[PDB]
This record gives sequence, C-alpha cells and structure tokens, in this order.
Amino acid sequence: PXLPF
Amino acid sequence: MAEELVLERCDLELETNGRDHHTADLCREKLVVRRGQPFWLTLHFEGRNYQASVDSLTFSVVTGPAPSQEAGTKARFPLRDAVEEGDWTATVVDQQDCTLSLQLTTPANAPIGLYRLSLEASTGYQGSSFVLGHFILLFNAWCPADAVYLDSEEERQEYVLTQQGFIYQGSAKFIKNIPWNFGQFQDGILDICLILLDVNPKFLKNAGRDCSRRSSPVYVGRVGSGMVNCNDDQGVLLGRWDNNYGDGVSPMSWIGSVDILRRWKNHGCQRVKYGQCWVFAAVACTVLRCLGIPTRVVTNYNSAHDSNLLIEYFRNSEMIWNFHCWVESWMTRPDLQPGYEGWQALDPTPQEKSEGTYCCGPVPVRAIKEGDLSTKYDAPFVFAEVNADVVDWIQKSINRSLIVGLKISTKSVGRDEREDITHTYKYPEGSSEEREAFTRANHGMAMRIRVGQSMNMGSDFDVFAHITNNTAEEYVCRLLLCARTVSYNGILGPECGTKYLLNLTLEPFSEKSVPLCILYEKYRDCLTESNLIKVRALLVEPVINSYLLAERDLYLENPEIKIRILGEPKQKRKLVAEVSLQNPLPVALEGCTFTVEGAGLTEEQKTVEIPDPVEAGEEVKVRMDLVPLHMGLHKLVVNFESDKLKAVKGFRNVI
Repeated sequence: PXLPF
Repeated sequence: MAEELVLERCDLELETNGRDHHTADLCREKLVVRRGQPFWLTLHFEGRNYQASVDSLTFSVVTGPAPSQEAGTKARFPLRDAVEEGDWTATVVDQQDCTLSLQLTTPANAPIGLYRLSLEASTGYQGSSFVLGHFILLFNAWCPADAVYLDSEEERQEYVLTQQGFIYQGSAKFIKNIPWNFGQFQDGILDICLILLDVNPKFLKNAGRDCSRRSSPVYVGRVGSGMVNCNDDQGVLLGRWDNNYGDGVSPMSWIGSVDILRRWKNHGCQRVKYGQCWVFAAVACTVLRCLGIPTRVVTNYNSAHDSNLLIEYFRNSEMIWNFHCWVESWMTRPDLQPGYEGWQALDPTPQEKSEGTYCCGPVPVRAIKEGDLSTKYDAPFVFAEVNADVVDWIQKSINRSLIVGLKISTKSVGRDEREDITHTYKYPEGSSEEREAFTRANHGMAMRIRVGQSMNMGSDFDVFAHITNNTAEEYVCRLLLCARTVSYNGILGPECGTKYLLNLTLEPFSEKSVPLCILYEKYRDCLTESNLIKVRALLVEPVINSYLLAERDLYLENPEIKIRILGEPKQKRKLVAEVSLQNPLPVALEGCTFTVEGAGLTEEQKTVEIPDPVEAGEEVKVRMDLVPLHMGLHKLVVNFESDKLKAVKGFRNVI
C-alpha cells in the first residue's frame, strides 16, 4: 500500500 | 422519369476499417474509427445503382443530445469527387453493378464520441432521407493533423494499443513492478467510457458545449482523469488509506481496470470502494487509452531519513507518500504559450480543492521541470509531488530528512523494463537550470525560537516561534510549535506543550511572535535533572511544498543560593556566613538541607537540617560560623538538596 515517506 | 434509389443495405466494412484505424478489437460488431483518416462504407442498392448525373446524395452526422453545426457536433456533406482537406467529406472510390463503395473522412479536430450517420438521396424532383447507422469516432495518434499525434509507431503501440503494462510500487530502493490489465478494448469498456463523459458535471451544466469541447484532448484528458476520483458522487473510485477495506475491495487486490469500470457502471455510476493513488492512475490510463489519447502510468518515489518534527507531522490527503502515481498523456497545447506540446501530467487522486471542476491537470511536464507554475492546469499540485524544499534553523541549513522526487518511473516502450523519467520532471540537483526553475516557482522568510526573559525551574513561561517574512508576498502556512523534555545525552521525553495553527497568515514585509505556554505542571513530572526542554517549530507552505524547521534547547535554571558574608574580611578572626534560597516552585519543598564547606573558611563541613517545609516562594536562610586564617581568596561552597529540588550548588569568594 501507500504509506507516508 | 428517373426514380429514387432504394438502399438495400449499408456495409460498415468493420474488418478493413478496424485494421486501418487500429480499432479492430473495438469493431467486432459496431464501427469504431479515428478522426482525420478515411474510412469506408459500401452501399448496396435494390434495383438501379447510383448515377452521378441523376442522383444527389447528401450525408448528415450528429453527436450528442444538442448537436449544432457551429459547435461542430452536426455536419452535412455531399457525395462528390472534390475532397476538401480537413473537412467532413464523402467520395466514391469504387462502383460495381449494385454496389457503391464510399470513402468518408472526418476533420482531425472533430469531437469524439458516438455519431448517427444519415443519408438523403435525391433524384430529380424527389428526395428521401434516413438513418444509415452509427459509428464511434476517437482520437487519432496516427494522424499528423490530430492534436494527439505521436510520430513513432512503437510509442503509438505502447501508449494507445497495448492493454497490459506495469505499475511501479514499493520504494525507491526496492522498486516493485506490478503487472496490470488496462483492458481498454475489452467488451463494454468503450461504452462505459462514453458514459463517463456523459455524466461528467460539465455535461450536466451544458451538454451541447461539453460535446463540442470533446474535440480537445486537453478537455477530455481533464474530464477523463478528473472523473476517476471525483468529489461528486458520480466519480469512479473512493479513496481510503486506513487498512480498513471491508466495505468493499482492497486497493492491493485489483490486477486491472476493467472490473472496477464494470462495477461502477452497474451500480448507477456510484464510486467503487476503494482506490489508492495507483488504482486511480491505472483506471485513468484505461479510460484515456480507450479514447485514443496516448497515456502512461508513472510512479514517483519519496524517502525519509529518521526525531524529526517533519516526519511526525506527516506520520501522526496532500501528504508526501513512500510512492505516488499519476498519468501522463501526449498532446499539443494550443491553449498555452508555444512549446508546451507533449507529455501532460494528470493526477486523478481525490482532493479537487483550490478551484475548478477537476484536479489535477493536464499540466505540461516541461512546465513542472521549468517551475513555470502559472501554466494551466493545477501546476503547483504536480510541482509539489516532485519537489519539496526543507530548511533548518538551529543557529540556515538544508535538511535532507525528506527527499521527494526520486526514481520517477514508467514502463519502457515495447519492453517489460522500467524507464527512469526523473530527468523529465527535475533538472539535476545543484545545476543552474535547477536553481533558475526553483526561482520561477516561488518568485527572505525566516524562523527561530525566542524566549525574551529568564527561564526558571518552577515557573510558567512562554516560548515563541519568531517568524519573519522579508518578502513582498503573502504566505498562508500551517505551523506546528511544540515542546518536549530532553536529557543531556539527547533523549526526547514526553510533550509539555503543543500549538497547531492550520491557517497562519504571514503578511508581506512583516513578522510574528507566535507564543506557546510552557506550564510547570506539564514539565514538572517528566523533566530530567538536566532541566532541559527542546522547543521545535515547523512552518509548512503546502502550495509550493516548502518547510521551515526551528529547534532550540532551553535550560530551566535553578534558584540561586544567596551566600552572604557577615563580619569583616581582615586576615584574622571570627566570621559568619548567611546562605539563603527562595523556593521557585508553586509547591512546598520537603526535606531541605544545606551542606556547606570551604577550606580557609571552615574546617568542618556544616550540614543544616530544615524540618519546617519551605512553602512556595518562601525563602530559607541558615547562618553558620567560619574562622579564616590567611591572606587571600577563599571560596565557600554550598549544596542544597530536597525531595523536589536536588543538588543545587552555590559558591562565594571571600577576602
């Protein structure tokens, strides 16, 4: 998934 | 005498048309062709064939619910030998016993969509008019005169025709290539895509104009991408990032755009749960590729390096993510200044927020690279995904806790390989071109932590983010200002004060001191015998994606031990020392004891005991006898210890 950098 | 023609049937020539228009997968049953390019229809007459000297044939096409000639959504044109380049025309290319083969061309800027084709045949003093059939007209990357023209066959194959590809995920260091079925020519998908256009809010506002504007790949790109995650309830997908996808389907499950599109259609054009950036992008690619606009999915990577306020702010939907995906589409830009043709960024991820019906794009990739952020559409939003400027003031210093815009990636043409396109978005770091672009993108600002008076153990006091704006421009910023205890060896303890401001307005040529109150009751229990508090501020300007960090450690000082010298300083005899201390806390002090010593003044260490607790603000004194002996300087030394206030030291020089 997409996570904060 | 001559009687009117009777059409037996019209042959849509699906096989030759499909092949020649690169629309074969779409022409199994219905006719789909691309603009600016001849296609064929073969008329079969019952009885007598067409005779040009007797018969006058005229064709009419309409598209949309309110066609008009001025809008380009209605056209009337005769069957004749003279062919006007760039117009709707029909001419004879073969004539046999009962058959008449015609070649029709559409303008290379005709509106795309479903057209109804009608024919009027007139023989002498009589005429008859009727519906021949329908065709769907698409953008034509093979036609030199079409706005979407691509001069390279291998790229037309990749970016229009290829139905599977790769979407890059993972991280900058560990890139994942997830295969994906775009499926743009699967059964039903083109119809779904035309439906998407006909439920877009601009069509509801003015359908005649909307269908007319479908001449433009700028217009259709904007609507097409914009509709995938649309603030209105008729968009294709709903976003979600909280690992809680039980209502529906996980973003990580999908292996294609087709099932989503079909779901969407079947549920009254209601958003499908759930998307994430690469799912929106993937569906946008399907839609736009279907309609004929060369399109490719791109992934940008961002990287952290780890106590940072910046990474806290984000950790705990314009975030900066581990990766982010959008699409690029190929087209000319006659609506902009010269030289912006080519790849245009379109970002279908949720928040349409600043202004306009849609976000974000299309914006030329070159405008992003060049920092030309006034260029339509939504250039700051795409600039911000591949740029972030972060500066520390510990006291001016570049902070690389966050690096945005790495390893920008897309599938290679005709190959299962990754192409790095970072260079298309960003000049090399430190180059004159980079710095000149950075200048154009922001057209003096500074921050530091101020206090303004003494800081005492036991007191409540304000700290300030002192922000200076020495520029001619207004700024709207988010501010995070907080304080945490810290050990002498740099260990951050619990928070002892926080202030968040969504909307800090900084006026041109101005300054502000934004206060945060540091309460004794908040730092008392959690503070080290180092007495240290780290104050940290983060000023965010989300539009250009610029970040200012300020940090300052503060020392909460102990109460002074007053040490007074009763008697003379002559090189001889008796002497009394008065030592005192005011309780600085708002609470009483228990187990107070002075220890005192100092060779040359006393020979016994004197320890006094104070059973009566020292109230808040109460001072305590003790007097003790010294006896000097020799010429010069002696230093009396004092320790004061307590339950709440240990190892406070003092000294006094005497004689």
